Amino acid sequence: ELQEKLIAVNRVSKTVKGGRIFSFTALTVVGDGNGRVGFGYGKAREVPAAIQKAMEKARRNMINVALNNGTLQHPVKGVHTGSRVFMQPASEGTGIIAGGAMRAVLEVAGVHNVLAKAYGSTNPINVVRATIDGLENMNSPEMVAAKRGK
Amino acid sequence: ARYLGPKLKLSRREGTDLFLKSGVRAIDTKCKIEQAPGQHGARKPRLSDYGVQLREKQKVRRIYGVLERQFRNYYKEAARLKGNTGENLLALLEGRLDNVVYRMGFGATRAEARQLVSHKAIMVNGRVVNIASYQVSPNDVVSIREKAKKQSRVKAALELAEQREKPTWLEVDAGKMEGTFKRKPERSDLSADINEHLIVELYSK
Amino acid sequence: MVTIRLARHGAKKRPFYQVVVADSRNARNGRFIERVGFFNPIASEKEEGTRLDLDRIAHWVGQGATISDRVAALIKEVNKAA
Amino acid sequence: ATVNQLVRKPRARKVAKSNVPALEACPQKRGVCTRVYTTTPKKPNSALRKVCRVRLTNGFEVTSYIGGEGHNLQEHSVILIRGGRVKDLPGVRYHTVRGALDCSGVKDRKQARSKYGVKRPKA
Amino acid sequence: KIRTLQGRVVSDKMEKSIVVAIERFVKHPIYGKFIKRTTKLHVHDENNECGIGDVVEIRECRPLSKTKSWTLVRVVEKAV
Amino acid sequence: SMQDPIADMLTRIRNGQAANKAAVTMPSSKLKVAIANVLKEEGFIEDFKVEGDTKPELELTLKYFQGKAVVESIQRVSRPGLRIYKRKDELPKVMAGLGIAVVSTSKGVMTDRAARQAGLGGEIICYVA
RNA sequence: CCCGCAGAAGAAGCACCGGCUAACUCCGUGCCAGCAGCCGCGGUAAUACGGAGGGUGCAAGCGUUAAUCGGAAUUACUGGGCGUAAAGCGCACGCAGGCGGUUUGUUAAGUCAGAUGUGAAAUCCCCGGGCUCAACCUGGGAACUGCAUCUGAUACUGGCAAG
RNA sequence: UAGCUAGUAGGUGGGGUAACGGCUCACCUAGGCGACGAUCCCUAGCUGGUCUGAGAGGAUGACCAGCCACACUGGAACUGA
Repeated sequence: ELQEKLIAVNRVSKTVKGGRIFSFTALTVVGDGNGRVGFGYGKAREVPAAIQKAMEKARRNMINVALNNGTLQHPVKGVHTGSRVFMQPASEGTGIIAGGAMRAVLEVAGVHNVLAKAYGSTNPINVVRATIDGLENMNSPEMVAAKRGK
Repeated sequence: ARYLGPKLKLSRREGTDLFLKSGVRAIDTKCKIEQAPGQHGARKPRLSDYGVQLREKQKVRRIYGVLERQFRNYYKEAARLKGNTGENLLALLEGRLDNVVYRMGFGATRAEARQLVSHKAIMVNGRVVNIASYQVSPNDVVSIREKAKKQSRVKAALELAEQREKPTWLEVDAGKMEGTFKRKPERSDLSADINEHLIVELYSK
Repeated sequence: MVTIRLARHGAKKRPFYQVVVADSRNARNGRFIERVGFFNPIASEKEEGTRLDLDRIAHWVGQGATISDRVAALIKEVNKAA
Repeated sequence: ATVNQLVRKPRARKVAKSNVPALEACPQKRGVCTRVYTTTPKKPNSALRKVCRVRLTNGFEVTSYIGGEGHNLQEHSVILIRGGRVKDLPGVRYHTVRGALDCSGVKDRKQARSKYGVKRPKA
Repeated sequence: KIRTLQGRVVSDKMEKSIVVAIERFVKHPIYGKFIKRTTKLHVHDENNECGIGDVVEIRECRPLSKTKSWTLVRVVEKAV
Repeated sequence: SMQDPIADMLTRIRNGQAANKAAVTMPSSKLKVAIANVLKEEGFIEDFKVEGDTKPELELTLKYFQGKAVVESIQRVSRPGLRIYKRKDELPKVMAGLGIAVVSTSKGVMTDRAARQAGLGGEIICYVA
């Protein structure tokens, strides 16, 4: 099973020889609640095709997150194009205390106990890239022990 | 202040059945469930992220009949206790004397249960308590006063109570009409579809 | 002068008293030297209406601290109950 | 930004001034309502807005908006004003309270009544 | 032996009395840097036994004059 | 280096790791050797070796799990300009215990776990992770 | 406080419903009247203005104004920047100041550790207890993240000495 | 606001005080404070606390408790522990 959810959609335009034509972009995140998430960004002349193109973009480009138990291994930082996010693990029963694209990425990826904030520009494309980036760089004790000690 | 409006229209906005109109007639044959309760009932109810948190918080309140000030206080206390806040909150809601009288059968609806509690006709450990939000603890003894054991409504409420599922966490006697709060119900034996995490997200900002 | 007197606390019509060692010129429940027990007048079956911890009262009387009449009555009661 | 630079002169937290100066942190003030007129707003909106020029008890002379659907104010009447500006011509940041002193609740008003000073119709 | 602040003379021009600055290395409350703070302090030496730059121990005493409540204990470094 | 030779050594380590260098060198100090001991006993480097008598040189040997360096971050914490001292009950967990803090205790230079064990804090040299 | 007495009998409002923001239709009006926190709305509809009907939220209250912190990482210690967005002095030299390669020794100022004394009570927090419950009251505790003093440590910073 | 200060800073004696002390006086010395902000101007009772904030902080100091200061304004004493 893969959770789906749209983040945002807007109505980019382009000035043509005569008037000005229109498109739509949609940003979607896909995951399974077991530490895999991916985002997608499709453009189309109409919203539903933009959303679908986004969803197939998102079902490829799935990463692996090394979750702990529904929360994060350790506090993690992410940046992308002037968008800095901070996630840290929480206690059980603490929800997804997260913002916009933060909440959606953390949800579909299978996190339940996070404590997140986004600092720079909160443009969803960039905050979702920042969040995915932070999550994919997270270390669990297994690989850190593997890479250095026991 | 309670809520004194039409009971079913409150359930139809929430969609699901709320047990606040209880008896023989088995609603959707009472009156027109599953249209939100107004001139645009047929209109599509698709609603936002904040709308679903709001809808379930509203539904929990409508079940127990708690207003927003007490419900907020319940959340504060549950979020202060140790353990997950959502089941803390449901347990606080289910330890309410209003509710316990309902769930022990005697008391047809939680508003009739509250009608009983308020009217000096319930004893907790052998003395009259008429606060609906009174917290029952493990091993109180909730019982109808003798002066009100001859009341016909409590006797009638009892029969339509074993058709309702009887909670495990409390044990009641119908002959000598009297019960016993055994333990704080767990989330699991609270037979419901409450999604308490959207509630805790609602007040968490 | 040092007197052992009752400082009236609690709520309205539900008095609670702190047994306080104090300089007699202060306000009743103002600046004090030491708390030596408490007295709960409205406690009938309600348990522990009076704790005094009489070693400190003994110490302060041995230094010329006077007792109020109510504290003296409370000391008799605690001694008799013993 | 260097730690010496911050030790030597620390960060000055900028102070933001109130945009209702004449109140002076009083939630309302009493004014004298020297003149009433109907001024014209910014280029996008076309209407005549009921405004009065009012002298507060604290000496400020200031411009107030008589909101609502109707009017009774005059050239000396004593009114009460509260904060909140209108996207009107620069200088309007006060808002007469209808029903508070010499002002009256607007007539035949039946929704948002408490904001116009109109009392509940006996029905 | 009570506290014995240990400082360095900075002026010997009042007769029978010196001025002694004490360096303390304190952590800045907000910025967390360790700064240097000075405490100049009029001290009494009866015998004019001190010269500028000397490093001296002082102790606290009763007030000897207006702004003079410390007295000399030793000279630890008769630096010239 | 010119004023902070310990941020020099950490800068060399992370620059050589991002350069996929096998070994870095720097002029040695005895505290450089102390921190190098902490690292190579925590598995963050392979080895080191100080050669030279009038001009010793510390020869750190970097360590890659595959094509990725073992150290992700190594940041100087107490610097000349902020010295950082922690009491043993406020010693820092670096990446939730998955990375070390090397502290300077009055019983030598140890890791953060070792210090909070032996119940003594000290000056926080760096965070490795 | 308890008991009796009738009798549903004596006991609901206020804001909002374009987006942010839960909740929409019709009439009226026609860039007027008006609204507005922002975006903005109104020139025949206009879910945005007035009335209605409906709905939402809160409820003996509900809105508005003021004010403080938050959101604001928007003075950034934690936690920001300076090529072009605001921002490297026109350029040096230089005192104070800040910072300071390496190895010993010493000291023990910083630092760290232990102790002790103090850190009023109340408040806050935890576990209880009493008020029919709650608020409130209260018992015990913890906390008071500090200050001082003594004993110890000596990696690091400082001092002093020698390189 | 960059200099400020002649009981000004210190010292010897008198005196005074419950007490130490430029507290006062006579003489002597010529200092003292200041860029680690003196002086001057402005504002302000201080604290436990309160509010807000994840925190660090900000903002506050109503009630209650502790300390200060005042009692029409300005002087002054007396009496008295």
